[PDB]
Amino acid sequence: RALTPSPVMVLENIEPEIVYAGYDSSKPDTAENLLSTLNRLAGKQMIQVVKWAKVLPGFKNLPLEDQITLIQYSWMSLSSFALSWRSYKHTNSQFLYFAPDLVFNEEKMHQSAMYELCQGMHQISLQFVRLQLTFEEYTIMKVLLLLSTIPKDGLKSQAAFEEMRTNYIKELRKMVTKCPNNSGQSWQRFYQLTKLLDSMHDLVSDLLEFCFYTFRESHALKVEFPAMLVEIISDQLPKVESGNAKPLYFHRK
Amino acid sequence: QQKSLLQQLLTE
Ligand SMILES: C[C@]12C[C@H](O)[C@H]3[C@@H](CCC4=CC(=O)CC[C@@]43C)[C@@H]1CC[C@@H]2C(=O)CO
Repeated sequence: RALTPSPVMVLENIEPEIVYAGYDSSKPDTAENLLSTLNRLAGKQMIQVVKWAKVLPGFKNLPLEDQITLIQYSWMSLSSFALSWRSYKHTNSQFLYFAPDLVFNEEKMHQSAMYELCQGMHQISLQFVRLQLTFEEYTIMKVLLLLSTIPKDGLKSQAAFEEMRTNYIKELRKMVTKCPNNSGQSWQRFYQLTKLLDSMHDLVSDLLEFCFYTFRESHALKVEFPAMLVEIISDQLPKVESGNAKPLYFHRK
Repeated sequence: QQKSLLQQLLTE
């Protein structure tokens, strides 16, 4: 025998690769152009996200309806978390790396008409640097975000979901023991990481509020949304605004 | 149902 491999290696394998925004820095940085570009970018990342989720250990066994529900509830969280990861790995969290050809500095944050939201997402990137987050921890946390919110009345296969989520939590516990050592700095790190996952709920709440607004006012604001997002948001918005969503917390729940 | 990008991608 040798080691007892975890899905971690598998997760690293299915990890989607960078997608370009197709942005041209020479044209005007209007809010219309920036947000429309960002929404089209999201559409492309989303295809990768679904492809990624489809082969996830455990998640792949959930019924189609629960997989769709989970993805529609967590897409913003996944997108934002991945943004902070890229910002961390590519710029040491000095900028918001939406894509290799679309990196936001303070100036673009103001022109996007999303300044405060960009700051919130940036703060997560800052945490990644303060903790020197590892790719291993990151991939498991991504899965945990996918499993971070369910319907108020639970899923179709709730019990199976709870077992899968528990396993991924234990998995994170395994990883948090790796990177460091010194029992102390593992008990502590696991706490900080799960506390960070919880903070994603508040951030996503603000992100979604702005998202639903621009979606509703899409025509008057001239903010385009790709078919991929139109479908997801059209389904997600009604549920979220009616209080059907139930965020799962690790702490202060 | 018919179509739905999410459904397609998950069963492609
Ligand atoms: C959805 C928004 C545009 C775009 O979609 C962003 C999203 C924030 C998270 C995110 C990270 C990415 O790497 C690409 C796209 C994207 C997923 C943004 C929050 C509000 C903003 C808008 O509401 C513009 O209409």
